[PDB]
Amino acid sequence: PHHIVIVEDEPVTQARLQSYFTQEGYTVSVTASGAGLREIMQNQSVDLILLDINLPDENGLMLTRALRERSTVGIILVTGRSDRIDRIVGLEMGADDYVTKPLELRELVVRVKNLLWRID
Amino acid sequence: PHHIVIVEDEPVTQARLQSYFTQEGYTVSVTASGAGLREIMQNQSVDLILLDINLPDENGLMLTRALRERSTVGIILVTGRSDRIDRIVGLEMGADDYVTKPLELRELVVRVKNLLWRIDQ
Repeated sequence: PHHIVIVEDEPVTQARLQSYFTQEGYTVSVTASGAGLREIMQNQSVDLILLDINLPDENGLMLTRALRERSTVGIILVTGRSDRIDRIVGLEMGADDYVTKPLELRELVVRVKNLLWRID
Repeated sequence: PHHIVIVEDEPVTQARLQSYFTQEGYTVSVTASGAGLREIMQNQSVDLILLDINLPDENGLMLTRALRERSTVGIILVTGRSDRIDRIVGLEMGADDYVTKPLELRELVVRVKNLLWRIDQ
C-alpha cells in the first residue's frame, strides 16, 4: 500500500486522522514534529505527507520548503481558517495541495487518492 | 513550452486566465465548449486544462471523467457555484483541483505551476 505520514501536534486530531486513513487502506505513520518526520523518512519510504502547519515552536512552511528542496514526496498542508496567506505561501514552498480546518475527511481522502495517483 | 487550455464561458474570467498564464510563458488556447476543447485536443497536445463545470454542450464534470479515463492530462475545475456534490463528484471524476469564482488568481498560477511540475515527474 502507499505510505502516508501525518504530521500533527494535536493528539486527538492525530488519532482522528490516523484512524480515518488506516480505515481506508493506508500504511500510516504519525508524528508530532518535523524531527519525527525527518526520522521516519531517512529511515523509511514515504509517498505522501499530510502536514499540519500549526506546529508550536516550529515553522511548517519552512518544513515544506525543505522537503520539496530534497524530494518529490507528495505534500498536502492542513491550514487554519484564518490562514489565507499560508495557502499561497504554502503552495509557493512546494505543497501539492492544502485543506483547511475543520477537516472535512471525505474530501481530504479524495485529494490524497488523486495526488497518490499522480505520485505513483 | 507547456500548453494550457482554458475552457470558460465567462469572458472576464477567460481574459484574466489567458493573460496571466501567457505572461508565465505558457502556450495558451481558449474555448467556451466541450466541443471546442475536443477540437483543440485533436489538433495539438495539451498538458493542462482549466475547465468550467458550466458549459453549453456537456457538463464539465462529465468532461472531466471522459478525459481522465484515457489521459493523465492536468485538470482543474472552475465553478461560480460552491456546491458540495459538484466538488466531491468533480474530484472523484479525476480533477486535480476544484476552485471557485471569483478566482484567487495568484494562488491558481502557483497551483498550475506545481501541477505541471508533478505531471512532468
